[PDB]
Amino acid sequence: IHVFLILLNGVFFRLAPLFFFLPFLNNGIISPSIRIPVIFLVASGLITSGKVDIGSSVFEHVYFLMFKEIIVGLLLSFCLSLPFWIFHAVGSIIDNQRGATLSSSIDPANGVDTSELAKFFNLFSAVVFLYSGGMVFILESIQLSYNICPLFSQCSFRISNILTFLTLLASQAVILASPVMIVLLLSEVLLGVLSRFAPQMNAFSVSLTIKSLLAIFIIFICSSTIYFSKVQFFLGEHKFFTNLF
Amino acid sequence: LSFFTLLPFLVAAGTCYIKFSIVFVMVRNALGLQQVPSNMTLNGIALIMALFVMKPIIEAGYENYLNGPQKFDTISDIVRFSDSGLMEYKQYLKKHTDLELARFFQRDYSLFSLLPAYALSEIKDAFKIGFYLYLPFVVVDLVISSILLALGMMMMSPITISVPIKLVLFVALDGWGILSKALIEQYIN
Amino acid sequence: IATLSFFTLLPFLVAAGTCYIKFSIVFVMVRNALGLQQVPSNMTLNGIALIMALFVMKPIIEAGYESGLMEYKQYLKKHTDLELARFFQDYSLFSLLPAYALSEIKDAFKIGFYLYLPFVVVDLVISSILLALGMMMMSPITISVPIKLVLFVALDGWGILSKALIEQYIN
Amino acid sequence: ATLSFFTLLPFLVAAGTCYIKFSIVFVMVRNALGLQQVPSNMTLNGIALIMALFVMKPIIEAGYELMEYKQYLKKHTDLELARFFQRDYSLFSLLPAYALSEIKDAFKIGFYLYLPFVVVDLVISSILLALGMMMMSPITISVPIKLVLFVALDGWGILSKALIEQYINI
Amino acid sequence: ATLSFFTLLPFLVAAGTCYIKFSIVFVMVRNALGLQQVPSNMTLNGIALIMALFVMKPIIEAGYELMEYKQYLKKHTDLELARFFQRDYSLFSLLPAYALSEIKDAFKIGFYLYLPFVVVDLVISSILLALGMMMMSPITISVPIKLVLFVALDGWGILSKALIEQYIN
Amino acid sequence: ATLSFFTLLPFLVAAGTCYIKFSIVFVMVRNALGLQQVPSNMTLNGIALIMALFVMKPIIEAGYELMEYKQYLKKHTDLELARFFQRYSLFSLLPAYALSEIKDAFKIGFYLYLPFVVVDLVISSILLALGMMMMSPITISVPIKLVLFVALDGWGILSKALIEQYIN
Amino acid sequence: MSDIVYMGNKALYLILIFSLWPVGIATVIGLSIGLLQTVTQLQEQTLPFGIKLIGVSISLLLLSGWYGEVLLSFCHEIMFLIKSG
Amino acid sequence: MSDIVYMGNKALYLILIFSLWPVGIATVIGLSIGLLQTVTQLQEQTLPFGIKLIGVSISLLLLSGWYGEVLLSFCHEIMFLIKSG
Amino acid sequence: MSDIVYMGNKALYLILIFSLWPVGIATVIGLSIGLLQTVTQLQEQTLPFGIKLIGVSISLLLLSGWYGEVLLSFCHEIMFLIKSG
Amino acid sequence: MSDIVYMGNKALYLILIFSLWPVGIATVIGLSIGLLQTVTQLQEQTLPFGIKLIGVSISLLLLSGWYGEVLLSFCHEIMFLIKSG
Repeated sequence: IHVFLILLNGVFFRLAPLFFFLPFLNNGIISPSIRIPVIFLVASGLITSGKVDIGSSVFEHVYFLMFKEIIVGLLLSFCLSLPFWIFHAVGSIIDNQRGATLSSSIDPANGVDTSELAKFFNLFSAVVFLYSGGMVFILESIQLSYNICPLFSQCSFRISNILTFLTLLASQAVILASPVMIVLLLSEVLLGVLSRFAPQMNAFSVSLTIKSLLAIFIIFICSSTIYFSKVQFFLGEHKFFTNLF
Repeated sequence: LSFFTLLPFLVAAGTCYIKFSIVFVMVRNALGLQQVPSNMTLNGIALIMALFVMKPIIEAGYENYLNGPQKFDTISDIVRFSDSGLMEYKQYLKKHTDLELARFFQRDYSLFSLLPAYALSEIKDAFKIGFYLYLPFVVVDLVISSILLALGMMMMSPITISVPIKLVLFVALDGWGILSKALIEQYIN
Repeated sequence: IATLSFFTLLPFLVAAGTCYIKFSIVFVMVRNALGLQQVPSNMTLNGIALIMALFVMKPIIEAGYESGLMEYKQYLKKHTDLELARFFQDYSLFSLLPAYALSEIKDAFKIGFYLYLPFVVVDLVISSILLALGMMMMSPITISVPIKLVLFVALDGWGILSKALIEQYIN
Repeated sequence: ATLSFFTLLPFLVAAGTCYIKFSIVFVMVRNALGLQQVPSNMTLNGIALIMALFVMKPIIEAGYELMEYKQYLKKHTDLELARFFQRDYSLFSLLPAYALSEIKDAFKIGFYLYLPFVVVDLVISSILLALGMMMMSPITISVPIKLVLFVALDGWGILSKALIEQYINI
Repeated sequence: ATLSFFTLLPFLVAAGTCYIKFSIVFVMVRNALGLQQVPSNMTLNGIALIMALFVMKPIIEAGYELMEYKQYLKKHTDLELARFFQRDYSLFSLLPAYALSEIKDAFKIGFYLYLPFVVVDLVISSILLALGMMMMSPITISVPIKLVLFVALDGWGILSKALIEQYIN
Repeated sequence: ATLSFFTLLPFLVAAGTCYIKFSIVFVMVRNALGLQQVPSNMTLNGIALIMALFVMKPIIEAGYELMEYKQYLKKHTDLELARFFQRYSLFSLLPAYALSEIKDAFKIGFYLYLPFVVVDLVISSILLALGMMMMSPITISVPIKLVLFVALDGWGILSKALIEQYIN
Repeated sequence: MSDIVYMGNKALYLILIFSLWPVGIATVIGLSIGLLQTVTQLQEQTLPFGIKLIGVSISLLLLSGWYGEVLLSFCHEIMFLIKSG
Repeated sequence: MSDIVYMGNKALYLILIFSLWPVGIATVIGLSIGLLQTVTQLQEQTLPFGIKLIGVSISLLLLSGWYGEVLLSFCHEIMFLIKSG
Repeated sequence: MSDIVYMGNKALYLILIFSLWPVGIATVIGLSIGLLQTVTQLQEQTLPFGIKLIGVSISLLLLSGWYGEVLLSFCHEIMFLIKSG
Repeated sequence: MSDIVYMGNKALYLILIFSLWPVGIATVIGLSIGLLQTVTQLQEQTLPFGIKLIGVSISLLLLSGWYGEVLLSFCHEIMFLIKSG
């Protein structure tokens, strides 16, 4: 047992960035005495189920495949955690719409950074993902990453598709927010009309009062657009991450 | 100094520790309390509770460890001890691991190919339960935020004010007692 | 491996089985009560709580240092809930640790809610008198900390708090 | 001496590589929209991290298999500022000069794009005051108009496509 | 067991030395001046540790030769609160009383110097509401005035001279 | 004794080196511009650490074989403040140096924190004179507070004027 | 995953049914005394927090018992969902 | 848990008592100087803050002794309850 | 705790004194230009910041020494209270 | 701190100097059409803002060179003082 562990760190530093920013294995929700043994169990389960490929490899390659796997395993983490980062987006552009974290939208020092509705959506979508083939899909996505550039390959990955990532994450977030956001703006423009026809009121306070509750009411009568983006995302991460490399 | 150090965590990975040591950590993050039920405290409470759950597994496996004879210190004999020397923790693993995730660590199961499947199954299940616990602490959190923005005051954060209400909701619930009872009755019937 | 496998688990047995729980959930909640997020410096409060827990555990430590402890066992059946120690079941040691730990977490949250509360009253008062005055945009965390400290030094503060919190264990 | 290896590696990637240029421009676009959370800080510090590691990929692959990295420093450092620290070159007298050159260029290129957002903010505020009403906050109206006009202008795609082409041939 | 020697030594420093008195006061000065990030919190832990180790220096090298540190503890411990943790003196009966007395004293000396900054914050808030506007947060405008009121005081020099003369005659 | 040193290596860096002088200033420049998130505080720790270790280079590369370190402390300590801790030994040069550079870094930061709030109040003044009140001038004031900083050669002349006190 | 949808819509219903009463009283009082800052000219954007604060007090202190019991009878239902499978 | 209920209702009572006086004086001065912003033209929202600021000093520097004592007589009783089990 | 009570009372006194001048000058200049909202057509809720902005500056640019000196000599008094007991 | 007296009082000087013109042109042209809000029937606060946005801008487009040579020279003075202690 000397060659057993040189294959073990190469799977560690591919899968340890998969737990960092995957918001049901790290929002500070598992202890740092759990991350290291959970990865040393999952990695030991992967390299005895035969889900690797020989590179016939030593004499310059201890820290050399370190920086390799971080450029690969992060790319596995990023297209795998796209929906949660939409819902953690779609919480924010709902509660910064109604003014929850509008305290820190002026002086970002002593107010709200990680708010109270975005954490609710970020756990709720993690649960809805996690029932519907949660850890199976992630772990076969790890073997799909192993199908392309296992741990000894060159990983000369295609460029211009990880640069459209963040506009994908913005486009889906604004489109998915669109039933909530435009009615809040219709309400606030209508109350601006009311402030024009009565130029003495506090339009800001009266705007906040109705415009928080109306947002939480519109999130309630949705019932439809919560789960069915993840079949799209199943086919998506089978397609995108295949054509990223 | 890793196998000298992380072996009390590798062994305590995939017994029952994960199942508690997320949920308590997910109850602390649910109350708005960012640090105060200290991490080195809650990872101790979860450890002693999980070792209580594992004690009738541990001594009755140590009986099979002790009578033996079980010549050791090689690869094949420890694999033989993992099935024909334990025989009841493996049934404990088969009880709580998914019939669709333990098949992933394969090519009538063994032992070493269920511990990652068991660890991820408990991360899955503990995250389910921790979301159900998080779920009535955001009704109070969003009610306080809504009636606090509705009462003019926007700049003051509800993280300061909600914690008395998120604890008068929680100690009157009986709190860690009814939670730990309802969470340990899954493992001790 | 025994000289590190017994040392790695030992902070968990101090912060899980001793009286440390009862202080480490209170004092770090005193800090978050005042609005101060960092300044009493968690490295420090986990030292105050640890030496004050070692002061309580000291007649247990030197007695058991000489079925081995048996005064720690009798210590556990004094702050454990009676209707919760019957759920984790003569008695033992390790069937008595988790009932004690859960009992002190529940009692420490009750103590913490008692003292988190005479500060949120003055926090909401400063916010109300600072909105009705008009100055809506300024955060009252700047103004509220002097009043939440003059309200706490006039209490005599940490002295009478640790007195009233250690009288349950030493009397 | 591998304790100083992993510890000083965030203090070398965020200080000596191209992570400065992206970690400032991205978080400067986010703060311009008013919405300072919806791309997360953990999100932007992952996009900028892989966008910096892909630029550092041929440099590390050529160097560890340091003269290639010094060519990368000398190409992008201001010569008017690198000569001050040398009072050819050495390595360690360029990383402060390179880091300050990238911070100055980051604020320069970030300010060149921060400007069409404040003019649409002033457009929204001016058309709100021109329609009588004044006593309403136009930040909350302007923020989704600063989103849906930024997403439909292809946004981060047209941004970061020419923010790494300054450092690579794509 | 040199690890249990060493894993408690930060608890002996932050609990039994004079590190409490500076690690509360300095770290509260950062919170006092509005900007709660600026002197790089680990920096203030550095300054407070080197100053507390300076104060403990005639106990540190005079311990490597023990009835010279408890006599330090008896000087700054409360008279009546050390008697509560008693029932001469002993060891493991003063460090709680010493630590609680210096936390109380640190909050007192902290509230003394916290106070001439909330007055200038409320002054700036009042002149900024009286100047028509409401929406601009005065945390921005407060910080340069809260620093011109601090640097012109001689600042950290006169503060640490006022704060360390209690422990050195 | 090999883990008794790395537990105090960052304390000697952030308390005894030139790091203080930069890590107060640049973090204050981030807070000065009104954009108090974007230069990514670990980045500023990186810039300040490499720029401080550049000054420490003739001290470390002559100290690996200390006397020039004590000379470095005696050069950058106030006359009117080293006398107090003196009432030679290493532990009495450290706190006077650390407090001297905290006071000097707050002075240097105050000199530069000041030409930004004047343009902040200019933008607030022209915003209220132009009718509008409910819109905060933070978002509108950021680009002007930064174009005032780019046209000052950015961070170049700032770091030159901040490091020339240490390289004669 | 029916339990998640039912608990999530029940939480978003409890937020609405709790926050409908005091936020509704707050916006009725704010809009109404804004209408008294119309034709009887009393143009001050400093008034209504003096009156909204009492309504949100009275409509909470009258109703804080109910805020307990359903939200406690809610919190036990969830407990059954973790005494189940 | 009835002690928790009594302490919580006493806290809501102390918030409402301590914010009846100065918020009430502030809104009474605001409404009463809005009465001078009636037919006697004073249509500027500046003079209320010039006078409300002194009121919530005068109703707060005269009265803060009482704000001490009851709020300290509260803070001892809580300490009494944690002198118990 | 008479030192603490004296420092707190002097703090409220310094708030009231240091804000009595510029708020008073601001509202006097505002009401003085509001006397031109008589029969002369000057109904604008935008004009007085055109003058009030100079007034708050003039009673502070000409008065920054006083705002210095006592508020600096106050900061020495506190220092005395922490140099002594 | 004697140079801080000179640098600090020059900060309030530039608040007076650099904001005299753009507020002043705003309170002249905004008062010029405010003088067209006299007996001339143009009672709007809608068209006397689009003339004020363009009224400030001509005093902000042409006069912006006065903001350049001396506010940088004010910052070149500051950069010269910090080369000393």
